[PDB]
Amino acid sequence: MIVKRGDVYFADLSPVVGSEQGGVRPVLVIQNDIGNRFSPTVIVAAITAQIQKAKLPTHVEIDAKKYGFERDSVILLEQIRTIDKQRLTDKITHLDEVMMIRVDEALQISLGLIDF
Amino acid sequence: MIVKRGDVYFADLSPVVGSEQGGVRPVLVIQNDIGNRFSPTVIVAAITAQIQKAKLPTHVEIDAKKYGFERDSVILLEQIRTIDKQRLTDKITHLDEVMMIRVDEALQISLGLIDF
Repeated sequence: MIVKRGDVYFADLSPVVGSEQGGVRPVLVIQNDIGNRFSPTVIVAAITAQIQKAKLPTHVEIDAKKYGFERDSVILLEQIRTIDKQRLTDKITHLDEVMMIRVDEALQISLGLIDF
Repeated sequence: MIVKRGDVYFADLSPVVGSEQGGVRPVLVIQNDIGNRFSPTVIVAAITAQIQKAKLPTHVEIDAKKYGFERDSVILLEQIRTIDKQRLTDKITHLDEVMMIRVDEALQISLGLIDF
């Protein structure tokens, strides 16, 4: 497995503390692709299948049966982790460039790189 | 403690897996300030005092005795974590806007938002 930005893998984010997102779940690779080749770690954003009753600009909705997913899921760009590549177990899919453009904007909002 | 982007706190990032950065160490808050007020989690980058013999564009050098630090340290924008605010124990300092402009660029390189 060569890891690419935009790939979705399963990974176990547990153990966590407090409101950190834990569990085995899809994660989205958001680290640059040079890092993805030379580093033993990747940076991921958590994906959840739980319906969000608060909308936030750090959330990117994946609507079921176009990017992999069996039901509506949400990429949580406020829930980002550097994890060792050994945590990634199965690839799932890869998000296309229109989705990742949405990810890029939620990511910049999350990290204060553009206005909220 | 109201948490602000640019603040440096101590936090325990352990337990970790593989090459994920662990231990009690300074971390830099990089989450936007709206998130910093309404969320129970913040996004941080790890800071290390270990001399880096590889230079990387995801690294931002803090030169001793101008931003807080007792010796030369490096902000690792490839080592970023969403952590519960309960992990933050003591504030240390706050990086000024010239430092954070450097952080912003290393962060965008790390996350593939600009060219490597």
